[PDB]
Amino acid sequence: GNIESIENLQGIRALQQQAPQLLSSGLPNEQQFSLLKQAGVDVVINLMPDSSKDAHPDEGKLVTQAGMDYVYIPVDWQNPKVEDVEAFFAAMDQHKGKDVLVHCLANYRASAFAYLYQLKQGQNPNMAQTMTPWNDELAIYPKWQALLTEVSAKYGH
Ligand SMILES: [Cl-]
Ligand SMILES: [Cl-]
Ligand SMILES: [Cl-]
Repeated sequence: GNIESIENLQGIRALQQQAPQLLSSGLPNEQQFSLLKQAGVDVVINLMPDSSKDAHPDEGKLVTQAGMDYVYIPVDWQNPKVEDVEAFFAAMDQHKGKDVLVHCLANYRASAFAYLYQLKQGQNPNMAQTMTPWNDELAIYPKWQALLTEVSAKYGH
Protein backbone atom coordinates (compact mmCIF):
# COMPACT_ATOMS: atom_id res chain seq x y z
CA GLY A 1 0.00 0.00 0.00
CA ASN A 2 0.94 3.71 -0.37
CA ILE A 3 1.12 6.24 2.44
CA GLU A 4 -2.24 6.25 4.25
CA SER A 5 -4.15 8.91 6.13
CA ILE A 6 -1.34 11.46 6.23
CA GLU A 7 -3.52 13.67 8.39
CA ASN A 8 -2.53 11.37 11.33
CA LEU A 9 0.99 12.80 10.90
CA GLN A 10 -0.23 16.42 10.99
CA GLY A 11 -1.16 16.90 14.64
CA ILE A 12 -4.46 17.88 16.18
CA ARG A 13 -7.35 17.54 13.78
CA ALA A 14 -8.58 20.87 12.36
CA LEU A 15 -6.44 22.93 14.74
CA GLN A 16 -6.70 26.69 14.28
CA GLN A 17 -5.37 29.28 16.67
CA GLN A 18 -7.86 32.13 17.17
CA ALA A 19 -6.06 34.42 19.63
CA PRO A 20 -2.92 34.36 21.77
CA GLN A 21 -4.82 32.52 24.52
CA LEU A 22 -7.46 30.76 22.41
CA LEU A 23 -7.20 27.62 20.30
CA SER A 24 -10.04 26.01 18.35
CA SER A 25 -9.85 22.44 16.99
CA GLY A 26 -11.40 19.18 16.18
CA LEU A 27 -11.10 16.18 18.44
CA PRO A 28 -7.75 15.73 20.23
CA ASN A 29 -6.75 12.12 20.91
CA GLU A 30 -5.37 11.10 24.34
CA GLN A 31 -1.71 11.83 23.53
CA GLN A 32 -2.66 15.24 22.21
CA PHE A 33 -4.16 16.29 25.53
CA SER A 34 -0.66 15.94 26.99
CA LEU A 35 0.73 18.02 24.10
CA LEU A 36 -1.93 20.68 24.75
CA LYS A 37 -0.87 20.93 28.41
CA GLN A 38 2.77 21.28 27.29
CA ALA A 39 1.77 24.09 24.93
CA GLY A 40 0.31 26.02 27.89
CA VAL A 41 -3.40 25.13 27.58
CA ASP A 42 -5.13 25.50 30.96
CA VAL A 43 -8.78 24.72 30.07
CA VAL A 44 -10.47 22.38 27.55
CA ILE A 45 -14.02 23.28 26.54
CA ASN A 46 -15.69 20.41 24.71
CA LEU A 47 -18.76 21.12 22.55
CA MET A 48 -19.15 17.61 21.15
CA PRO A 49 -21.83 15.53 22.88
CA ASP A 50 -20.61 12.40 24.66
CA SER A 51 -23.28 10.43 22.71
CA SER A 52 -21.50 11.13 19.42
CA LYS A 53 -19.98 8.05 17.84
CA ASP A 54 -16.56 9.78 17.76
CA ALA A 55 -16.58 10.86 21.43
CA HIS A 56 -14.06 9.64 23.97
CA PRO A 57 -15.69 7.50 26.70
CA ASP A 58 -14.46 9.92 29.35
CA GLU A 59 -12.83 13.02 27.97
CA GLY A 60 -13.01 14.80 31.33
CA LYS A 61 -10.74 12.17 32.85
CA LEU A 62 -8.25 12.53 29.92
CA VAL A 63 -8.23 16.31 30.34
CA THR A 64 -7.97 16.37 34.13
CA GLN A 65 -5.29 13.61 34.11
CA ALA A 66 -3.31 15.78 31.68
CA GLY A 67 -3.38 18.62 34.23
CA MET A 68 -6.11 20.80 32.78
CA ASP A 69 -9.60 22.00 33.65
CA TYR A 70 -12.52 20.51 31.72
CA VAL A 71 -15.78 22.20 30.68
CA TYR A 72 -18.46 20.18 28.84
CA ILE A 73 -21.10 22.09 26.81
CA PRO A 74 -22.70 19.58 24.52
CA VAL A 75 -24.01 21.30 21.41
CA ASP A 76 -26.43 19.40 19.20
CA TRP A 77 -25.28 19.95 15.62
CA GLN A 78 -28.88 19.53 14.47
CA ASN A 79 -30.26 21.92 17.11
CA PRO A 80 -27.87 24.64 18.22
CA LYS A 81 -29.31 26.96 20.84
CA VAL A 82 -28.57 30.53 21.94
CA GLU A 83 -28.31 29.10 25.46
CA ASP A 84 -25.36 26.96 24.31
CA VAL A 85 -23.52 30.07 23.13
CA GLU A 86 -24.38 31.81 26.44
CA ALA A 87 -23.00 28.79 28.37
CA PHE A 88 -19.80 29.07 26.35
CA PHE A 89 -19.53 32.79 27.01
CA ALA A 90 -20.07 32.07 30.73
CA ALA A 91 -17.33 29.38 30.73
CA MET A 92 -14.95 31.85 29.05
CA ASP A 93 -15.69 34.47 31.71
CA GLN A 94 -14.90 31.91 34.43
CA HIS A 95 -11.41 31.40 32.90
CA LYS A 96 -10.27 34.94 32.14
CA GLY A 97 -6.53 35.25 31.46
CA LYS A 98 -6.19 31.46 30.99
CA ASP A 99 -5.22 29.57 27.81
CA VAL A 100 -8.26 27.82 26.39
CA LEU A 101 -8.95 25.19 23.78
CA VAL A 102 -12.53 25.00 22.50
CA HIS A 103 -13.09 21.88 20.39
CA CYS A 104 -15.55 19.55 18.79
CA LEU A 105 -14.91 16.88 16.11
CA ALA A 106 -13.83 18.88 13.04
CA ASN A 107 -13.87 22.49 14.33
CA TYR A 108 -17.25 23.54 12.88
CA ARG A 109 -19.05 24.20 16.21
CA ALA A 110 -15.87 25.37 17.95
CA SER A 111 -14.80 27.88 15.26
CA ALA A 112 -18.34 29.31 15.13
CA PHE A 113 -18.47 29.63 18.95
CA ALA A 114 -14.98 31.17 19.01
CA TYR A 115 -16.13 33.67 16.38
CA LEU A 116 -19.20 34.74 18.34
CA TYR A 117 -17.18 35.10 21.54
CA GLN A 118 -14.56 37.31 19.89
CA LEU A 119 -17.42 39.34 18.33
CA LYS A 120 -19.08 39.84 21.73
CA GLN A 121 -15.70 40.77 23.26
CA GLY A 122 -15.20 43.56 20.74
CA GLN A 123 -12.22 41.90 19.05
CA ASN A 124 -13.73 42.31 15.53
CA PRO A 125 -12.87 38.83 14.34
CA ASN A 126 -12.73 38.25 10.58
CA MET A 127 -15.51 35.73 10.03
CA ALA A 128 -14.14 34.29 6.78
CA GLN A 129 -10.79 33.75 8.52
CA THR A 130 -12.07 32.58 11.91
CA MET A 131 -14.51 30.07 10.41
CA THR A 132 -12.07 28.66 7.86
CA PRO A 133 -13.13 25.05 8.80
CA TRP A 134 -16.58 25.77 7.34
CA ASN A 135 -15.28 26.56 3.82
CA ASP A 136 -18.48 27.54 1.95
CA GLU A 137 -20.85 25.28 3.89
CA LEU A 138 -22.60 27.78 6.23
CA ALA A 139 -25.50 28.42 3.81
CA ILE A 140 -26.06 24.63 3.59
CA TYR A 141 -26.77 24.57 7.35
CA PRO A 142 -29.70 26.96 7.88
CA LYS A 143 -29.85 26.23 11.61
CA TRP A 144 -26.29 27.50 11.94
CA GLN A 145 -26.82 30.49 9.68
CA ALA A 146 -29.79 31.26 11.98
CA LEU A 147 -27.71 30.96 15.14
CA LEU A 148 -24.90 33.18 13.77
CA THR A 149 -27.47 35.74 12.63
CA GLU A 150 -29.42 35.89 15.91
CA VAL A 151 -26.35 36.11 18.17
CA SER A 152 -24.67 38.65 15.83
CA ALA A 153 -27.88 40.72 15.92
CA LYS A 154 -27.27 41.45 19.59
CA TYR A 155 -23.92 43.18 18.96
CA GLY A 156 -22.06 45.67 16.88
CA HIS A 157 -18.38 45.08 16.33
CL1 LIG B 1 0.14 14.44 17.27
CL1 LIG C 1 -29.93 19.44 10.57
CL1 LIG D 1 -9.70 37.06 12.88
